[PDB]
Amino acid sequence: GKPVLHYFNARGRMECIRWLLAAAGVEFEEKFIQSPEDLEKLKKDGNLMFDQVPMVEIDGMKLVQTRAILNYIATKYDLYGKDMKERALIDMYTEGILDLTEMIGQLVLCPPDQREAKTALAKDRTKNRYLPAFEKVLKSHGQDYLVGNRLTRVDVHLLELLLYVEELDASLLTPFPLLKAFKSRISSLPNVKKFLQPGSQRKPPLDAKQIEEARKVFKF
Amino acid sequence: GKPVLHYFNARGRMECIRWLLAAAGVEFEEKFIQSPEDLEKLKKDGNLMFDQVPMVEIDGMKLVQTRAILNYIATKYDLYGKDMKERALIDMYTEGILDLTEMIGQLVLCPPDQREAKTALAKDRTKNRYLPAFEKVLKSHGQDYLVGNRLTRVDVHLLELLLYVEELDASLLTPFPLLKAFKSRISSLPNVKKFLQPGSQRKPPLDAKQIEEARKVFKF
Ligand SMILES: N[C@@H](CCC(=O)N[C@@H](CS[C@H]1c2c(cc3ccc4cccc5ccc2c3c45)C(=O)C(=O)[C@@H]1O)C(=O)NCC(=O)O)C(=O)O
Ligand SMILES: N[C@@H](CCC(=O)N[C@@H](CS[C@H]1c2c(cc3ccc4cccc5ccc2c3c45)C(=O)C(=O)[C@@H]1O)C(=O)NCC(=O)O)C(=O)O
Repeated sequence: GKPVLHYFNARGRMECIRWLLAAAGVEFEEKFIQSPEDLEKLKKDGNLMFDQVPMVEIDGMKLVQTRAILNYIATKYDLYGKDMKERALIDMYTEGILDLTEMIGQLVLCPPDQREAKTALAKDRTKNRYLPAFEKVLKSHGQDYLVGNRLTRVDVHLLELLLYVEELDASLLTPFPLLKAFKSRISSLPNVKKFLQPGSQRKPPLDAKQIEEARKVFKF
Repeated sequence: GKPVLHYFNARGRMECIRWLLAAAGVEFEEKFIQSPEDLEKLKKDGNLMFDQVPMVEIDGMKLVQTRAILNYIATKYDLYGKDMKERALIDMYTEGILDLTEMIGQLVLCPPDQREAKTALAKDRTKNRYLPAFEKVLKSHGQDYLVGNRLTRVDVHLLELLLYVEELDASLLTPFPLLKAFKSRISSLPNVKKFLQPGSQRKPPLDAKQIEEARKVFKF
């Protein structure tokens, strides 16, 4: 009974879910939306509560909304900490990471005349707001993981973000030693290493031609 | 030990938290950000993990990120369902609600040559996507509450959204009978009725002048 992930063949909002399942060591299948018809069929068949994907078929549910899916999976595979206090830290950290991830992913979609400004802003937020915040969390307790001295969903989310930060501008990570060491450690975990290796279901960034052609194949 | 809510004197992202606390019957205090200096002092004194509000002081923590705060309060006051399956539904419904709430609140902040288009879109999403989805949930089980036949955080989030929908265009709710009956019932709950009464900490929509004022008073 493998979860089925319904999304376009791209990172988008589904990648964080792919990462979480991979880290949990859970095998999943994907049903790619390749044409407006595919998407229309999902809607008509009553499979999308709000007519949007990501949508994940898991445990008899056709679950939509990225956060709801992530929350369910983290709880199911014990990657959501042990109590509500720990969950408050995990949630607070996760939301910050999701905010930056969105800001960065949004760049390739910015009108040409606005993209240089949006990019400088994203880089500024990365080095002056977000990375310092997490470097600080690690420094605060000197432990290997962000929360509870054990692996949780947020360690996975942070690793993922660091990869995107490295893609944006690798020099952004230079001033953060604790984060650099964290990146190396999480990357070495068996399930993670497996997802980072070539041939996995991990998705690449989309280039200009691809983004442009997909915006036209659908309605973006 | 009343929780302390730090935000501007307006709805913003803090209103959903005010509503959740009020529905739980939990008294809270508010410390309004009235000047850039107020905000700067919060940041400098180490109160905001990502230099942003909402921020809520509760149980020895200074919690930021709207969803992290809501999740903690829901769990603390037993408004988060009874298990992970129920939480998946609560989470999926809540995310759809936050999505529409954002879309609607964002309108007063859209340029004079967009509000027009943005507003038609929002109204369309409301009547053709979101209201139908929830009308359908209620129809599916004929129960008084959205999930588990008992009050949860999402019944509160839905009531709040319905109020905003009614402010946008009262005719939007007309084609949805189950939602109209739901709105009346929830509004009759003692804690809810109390917050709906004049003089409560419930905040009003901000007008054009007020928006422009703050827009210049701060970096908005
Ligand atoms: N709050 C929800 C949000 C879910 C959501 O937004 N889903 C969208 C995905 S399209 C998503 C989107 C946009 C532009 C593009 C542009 C190029 C592109 C190339 C390859 C893959 C995608 C994938 C998504 C996507 C886009 C691409 C832009 O329009 C937006 O940013 C959209 O959010 C969708 O299903 N749209 C169908 C429709 O409404 O009928 C969640 O967290 O799950
Ligand atoms: N993901 C986080 C997001 C939290 C967040 O965004 N906080 C902002 C609130 S300002 C918020 C915002 C904007 C415009 C306006 C414009 C008019 C206005 C009038 C009266 C009250 C507010 C309150 C908020 C606000 C704005 C107003 C627009 O810029 C944006 O929409 C902003 O998100 C903040 O603290 N900014 C300080 C700064 O970065 O240093 C969460 O969910 O908690």
